[PDB]
Amino acid sequence: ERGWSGNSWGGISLGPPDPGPCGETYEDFDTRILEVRNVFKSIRVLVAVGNGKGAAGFSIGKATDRMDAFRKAKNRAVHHLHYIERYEDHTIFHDISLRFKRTHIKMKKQPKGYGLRCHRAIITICRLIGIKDMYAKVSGSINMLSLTQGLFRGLSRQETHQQLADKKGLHVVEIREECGPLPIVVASPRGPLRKDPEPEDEVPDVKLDWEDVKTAQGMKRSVWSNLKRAAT
Amino acid sequence: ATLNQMHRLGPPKRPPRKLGPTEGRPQLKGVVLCTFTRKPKKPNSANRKCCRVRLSTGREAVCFIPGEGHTLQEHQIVLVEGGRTQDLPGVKLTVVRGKYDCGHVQKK
Amino acid sequence: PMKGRFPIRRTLQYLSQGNVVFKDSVKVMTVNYNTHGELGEGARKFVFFNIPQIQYKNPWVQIMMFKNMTPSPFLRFYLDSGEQVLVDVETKSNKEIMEHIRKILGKNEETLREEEEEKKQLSHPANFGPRKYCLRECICEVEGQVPCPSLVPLPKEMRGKYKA
Amino acid sequence: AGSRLETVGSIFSRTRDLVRAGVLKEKPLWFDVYDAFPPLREPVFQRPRVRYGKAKAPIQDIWYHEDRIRAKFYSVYGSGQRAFDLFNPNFKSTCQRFVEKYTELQKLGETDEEKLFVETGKALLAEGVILRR
RNA sequence: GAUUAACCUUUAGCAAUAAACGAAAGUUUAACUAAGCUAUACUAACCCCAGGGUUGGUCAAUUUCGUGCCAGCCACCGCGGUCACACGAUUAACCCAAGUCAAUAGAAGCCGGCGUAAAGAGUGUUUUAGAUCAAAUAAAGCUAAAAAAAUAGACUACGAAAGUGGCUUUAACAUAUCUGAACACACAAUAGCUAAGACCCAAACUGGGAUUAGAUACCCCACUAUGCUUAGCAACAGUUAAAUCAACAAAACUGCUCGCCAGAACACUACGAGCCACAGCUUAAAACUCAAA
Ligand code: FES
Ligand SMILES: [K+]
Ligand SMILES: [Mg+2]
Ligand SMILES: [Mg+2]
Ligand SMILES: [Mg+2]
Ligand SMILES: [Mg+2]
Ligand SMILES: [Mg+2]
Ligand SMILES: [Mg+2]
Ligand SMILES: [Mg+2]
Ligand SMILES: [Mg+2]
Ligand SMILES: [Mg+2]
Ligand SMILES: [Mg+2]
Ligand SMILES: [Mg+2]
Repeated sequence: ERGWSGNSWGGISLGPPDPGPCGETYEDFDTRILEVRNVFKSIRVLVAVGNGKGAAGFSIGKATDRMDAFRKAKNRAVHHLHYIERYEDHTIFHDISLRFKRTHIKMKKQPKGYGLRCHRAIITICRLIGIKDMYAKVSGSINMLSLTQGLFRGLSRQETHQQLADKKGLHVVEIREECGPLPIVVASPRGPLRKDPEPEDEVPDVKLDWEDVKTAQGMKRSVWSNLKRAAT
Repeated sequence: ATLNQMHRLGPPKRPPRKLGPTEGRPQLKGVVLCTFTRKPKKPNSANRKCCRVRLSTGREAVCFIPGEGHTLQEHQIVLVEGGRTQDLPGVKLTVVRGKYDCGHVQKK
Repeated sequence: PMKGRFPIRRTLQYLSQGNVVFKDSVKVMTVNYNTHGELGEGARKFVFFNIPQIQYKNPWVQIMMFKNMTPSPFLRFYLDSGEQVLVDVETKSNKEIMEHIRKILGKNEETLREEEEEKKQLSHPANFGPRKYCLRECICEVEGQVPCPSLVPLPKEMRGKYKA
Repeated sequence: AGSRLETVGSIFSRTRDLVRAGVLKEKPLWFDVYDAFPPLREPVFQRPRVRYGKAKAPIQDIWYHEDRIRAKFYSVYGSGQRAFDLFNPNFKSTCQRFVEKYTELQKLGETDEEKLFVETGKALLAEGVILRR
């Protein structure tokens, strides 16, 4: 099977990580190549690993031979694993806007069946993590290492519903249009519950993105948005 | 810029697109005035077959003749399309093979 | 991001959240308010948040604002008859001011629903025409009727080429 | 083995996450002890910042009322010729005797600082304490 | 017919609908209706019947020969000098398919920035409006060491900036919010001209003296213009809370306003306009060219 292109290393699987000197096996982990570069000769490889159940990581490996670089990167990646929280084990808990160096990433939580409409590297990393429904937009410099670092950083700093309930001492109630006006309580505080309601902010002072508002108002006209694509 | 500045300046005004050697037309008819060869710019070496043609618009222009072997002579009628010849600076018109006097490339 | 504080004010959805539709009598609304003083705070918010919505829902009403011309904020409405309505707005929040003006000079929900029902009659579902105005272009789109010859050829007996 | 990202979360959160994720087959020996008796603060890495502008540290200065008296004493009679013995938990310096006597006068009479000072000095000389100005 | 890259039959009928007229039966109509031609498009087929482009990377997919920086090829990067998956032929494969896809033209463009990449360094006042942040200087005198002012001054004050450091005296140092002039008014520094005047000394230029073997450009002498004196021509207001943060600079950011910037070069340019006027200054393009800068 080919990667992102016929002649591209990116997206290619390297197989499970080798059994570690600690004695752990990683047969449930898959490895993917994100970047291969000639260092002036040696090779620097950026790879990502993940078990598809929230545990995922990435690493750089430098070696004169490509296979040695792959092995080094994979083995070092398995020992630097992030755990990524997933809402209902298919998507993220909330929208995440981040900037790592000069790379900006906007991530949007999506319902089931939406799929991965993301940068191809983000699609690979999401498949490794176990995220199945998400939207992502990458802006600024498209630098692969910065993209990976920013993605992992933002995904590792997402607040779960239980965390929000404990912080605010209130019920987190979900409203679904497909479920009508039925209130679904997704999280309740473990401790006592505050009896005073949250201030009913008549107009919140949030920082909006012109991109989202322009799309919502129908003034987006891009011929490249919402194109039909293969299942991801 | 501030919102007041954006309001005063208004929407961006994209400059009009520049018309090319064909003047925004798919093809152009032309009369061959003379045939000659030109040398590429130098990472490359060759003798590119070119012809000067008076177009239907009245302008005289240099065009490249693609393929191996041509039988174009003076006073012959050709059809020229767009497309730059990357090796030849200033040559932005290409003769269409198999139209009017310019015949298709002979096999082998 | 969108420039300025409270960029949500510059979204059509917020602008359409407005619930004050003035009766046809109202021609001009002047808003006299003060830039400093706690007792005028709500009035300041009324200028910041609700005047855009009121103007959006009432495009033909002339809204004008005045600053630090009187010790107290107030609203004045000029009616077509020549009457003037004064609304004092000290100690009142912006929401309270909106409710007050809605009550005294705003069309009620019954009148608005009547207007929408009148608008509905203009687009008769039985008419056939372009998509911009009608649900269907032609009767052939109705099942049981003869469909387009473009999609289903007619039998030779119904074509003039075979009748002439 | 666990995650070596010491700047992401804490050892507890990383261990717990990797255990639930199935990466770690068994919990480490300390995990149950930490769970039963956690520390007051979760040990998460934080980069120390510098305070700029009008940001001042919230640490106060430890002052007492008697400090004023002490200052006056150390300015008038100077540091006592007898030495301080800080090893003795109940050491009583000359200035401390002056402070206590002054406080007794204040609670048993009026509040005039100069009068309290002079009367305290008189009473200390009466008790037999040498005090050179 | 001509012209353009651009190219429908010198058919039939008023049977339907519409129009005109008539009281009406009706009459007329190159509107229209029904046909003719055309891969321009859509729909459905097909009994046998498939072509076009592409195959170095972007980007799906090459075998064997020929040629040898030639012939040729490319949208961009690039290929071709005797083993060319990049040219020609041939084989095979890939994409679409009664089409394919070469050219042309549209569809999709600034809520981003301004120390170092394009873009914020003379100063102050007013300004329609917008915002919420309501040891100065001038003029008089006088002066000690030897016209400009040792110590004080290890002081850091005054002024919008430029600048201001001897002493005395007289005047005297705008404004109870902020932002906001090329075009208004004041200053500022910058050297050069126009009238006069003085001329100890110095000295661009101009002459003369001495010197190698194109002398010393360089040393010496003399004397001009001139040096002199009058009279003139990013701002403001908050925060240190966050993950500090491309890099280097100068720790980061917020709010609000004004000015400016959208690849390089053409171009501190041409033309126009304004101001002046020996030299000019401000504003400031286009064509051609490139894949970078
Ligand atoms: S649109 Fe009605 S027959 Fe075609
Ligand atoms: K008829
Ligand atoms: Mg390929
Ligand atoms: Mg045509
Ligand atoms: Mg026709
Ligand atoms: Mg006829
Ligand atoms: Mg027809
Ligand atoms: Mg070939
Ligand atoms: Mg610059
Ligand atoms: Mg101002
Ligand atoms: Mg300014
Ligand atoms: Mg000029
Ligand atoms: Mg001009």
